Amino acid sequence: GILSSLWKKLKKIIAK
Repeated sequence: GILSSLWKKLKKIIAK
């Protein structure tokens, strides 16, 4: 669960 927020944070860098 909480890890998914961290994952979407690294995804945020990819997503411009």
